[PDB]
Amino acid sequence: TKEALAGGKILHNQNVNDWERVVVTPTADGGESRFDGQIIVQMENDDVVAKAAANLAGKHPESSVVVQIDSDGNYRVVYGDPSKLDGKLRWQLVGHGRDDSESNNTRLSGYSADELAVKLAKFQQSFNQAENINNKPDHISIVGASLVSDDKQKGFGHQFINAMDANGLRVDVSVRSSELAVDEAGRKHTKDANGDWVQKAENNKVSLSW
Ligand SMILES: O=P(O)(O)O[C@H]1[C@H](OP(=O)(O)O)[C@@H](OP(=O)(O)O)[C@H](OP(=O)(O)O)[C@@H](OP(=O)(O)O)[C@H]1OP(=O)(O)O
Ligand code: NA
Repeated sequence: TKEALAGGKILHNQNVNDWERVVVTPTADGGESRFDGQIIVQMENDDVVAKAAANLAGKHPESSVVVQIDSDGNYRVVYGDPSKLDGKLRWQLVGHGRDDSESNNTRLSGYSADELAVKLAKFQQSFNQAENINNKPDHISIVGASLVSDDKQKGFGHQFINAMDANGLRVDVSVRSSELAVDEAGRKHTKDANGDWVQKAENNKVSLSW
């Protein structure tokens, strides 16, 4: 059964050292990725979020690093080796989207688009300093429900791509206007107009670029 990343329970994003850690099970049918490595960034201490982050890493088990990061900016690596992060990198940000508006959700794991950009910019420098690694992403995949407007023209993803650039991270951003879930193979599902979970519905996502 799919569990949406659309909120519904209380946000717990503080004190990373007190978060659950879940097992990543490598799946062997992940195929090829354009990214040489990736960071899965788990943004809150919630079972749906933690499982989704672990399942994404399991799709590319040899080149994925999972980080948990809290409201104070403290982070820890819970899967993978940062030394694999060389080349064309993606970050997949995993959290619940919440706080609806005319342009859909306004917060991912409690963070506005501006706040999220600041957090990620600090994290890039902290991670690079502590791990001695350039983790600079080319692409951010926002793995949370309904973080761009239905027509794909407004909302969180648009404010986020600009705020990221303002904070020194020029990235492409993929983001979904619908509810979103991650399955046991690390593949994403969105909800269609009928409320049914589907895969590869390109109409539910947009890739914002420069
Ligand atoms: O090649 P596929 O097996 O079809 O997997 C794709 C691919 O991810 P991989 O890197 O794991 O191959 C996409 O990556 P892009 O190069 O297009 O960026 C990703 O898109 P996002 O990066 O935007 O997350 C997409 O996810 P989506 O379902 O949202 O299209 C995902 O497909 P799966 O969901 O089946 O893993
Ligand atoms: Na692929």
